[PDB]
Amino acid sequence: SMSVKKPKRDDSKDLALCSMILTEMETHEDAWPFLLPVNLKLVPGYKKVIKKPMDFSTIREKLSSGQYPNLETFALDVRLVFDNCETFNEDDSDIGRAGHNMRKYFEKKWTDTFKV
Ligand SMILES: COc1ccc(SCC(=O)Nc2c3c(nn2C)CCC3)cc1
Repeated sequence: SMSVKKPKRDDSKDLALCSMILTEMETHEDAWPFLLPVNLKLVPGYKKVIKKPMDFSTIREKLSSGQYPNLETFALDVRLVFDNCETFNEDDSDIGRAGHNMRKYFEKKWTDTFKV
């Protein structure tokens, strides 16, 4: 509360670490469904069903221009990619299984990096 400060973690490395984690995402072999925005004019239903589209390149752009206030908001956008993926794709599909794989990869890097 006012004048009652909780100890807070050093966050000066956060931007560098999120960038590294995102680079590992981008270079994973199953990252191809998520490297670029879903083409809303070639994929039927996507714009109507998916209210907040998100992809790695957009996350990279936002990270490079100071649009994430904290690492939490960064993880929110990453999770959004895989949540949109689950919403639209069957679990057995190539894209659908990619998102499960890629989600697990991220959450392990997230834990290993910030909960270490
Ligand atoms: C020409 O066929 C293509 C297949 C995959 C891609 S990759 C960009 C992309 O749209 N990925 C994606 C999709 C869905 N979810 N996600 C994440 C539903 C269907 C498409 C581009 C062209």
